[PDB]
Amino acid sequence: AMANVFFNISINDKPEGRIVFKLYDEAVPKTAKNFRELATGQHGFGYKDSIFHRVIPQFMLQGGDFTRHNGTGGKSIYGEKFADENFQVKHTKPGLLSMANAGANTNGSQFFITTVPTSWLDGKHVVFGEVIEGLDIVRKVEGKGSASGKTNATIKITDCGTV
Amino acid sequence: XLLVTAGLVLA
Repeated sequence: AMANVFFNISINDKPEGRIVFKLYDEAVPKTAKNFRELATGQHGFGYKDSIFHRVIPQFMLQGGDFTRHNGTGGKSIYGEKFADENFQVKHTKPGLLSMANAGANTNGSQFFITTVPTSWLDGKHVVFGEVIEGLDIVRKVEGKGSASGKTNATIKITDCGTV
Repeated sequence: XLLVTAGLVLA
């Protein structure tokens, strides 16, 4: 209910190191719990071995689709979707974690990490944590993306959990 | 445009 979360990242199977996130449990406890417990894999499934399937330079890294690995899947610890908890935290800076969705109250497991302020998403996507180590890895992954979001290397979460 | 959608990807 409070430990920071890590992802180890590889790019075409080359380990690039660890990203660490602080989650905003005091602002969005239900959303933060979902991401943390998908990272620990405590329910038997989650982010370990998943990929970032859509990476757009000067915008964000999108991942978390551990069922279909293409944006059409993912599921939360509460079921296939759960409500938007609130929108109090805004997309003010690089390195923010926020939930991807398919309209109101369709949160599952997919998330993005911003590389710029994305204020136009305020009030529509729930922001729930921030990178505190490894923003350099985020920028390296970002460079493997493209305007369409297609990556030119496989970006994998090889391990994840709490620190 | 700049969107983060789960399956209907929009401009």
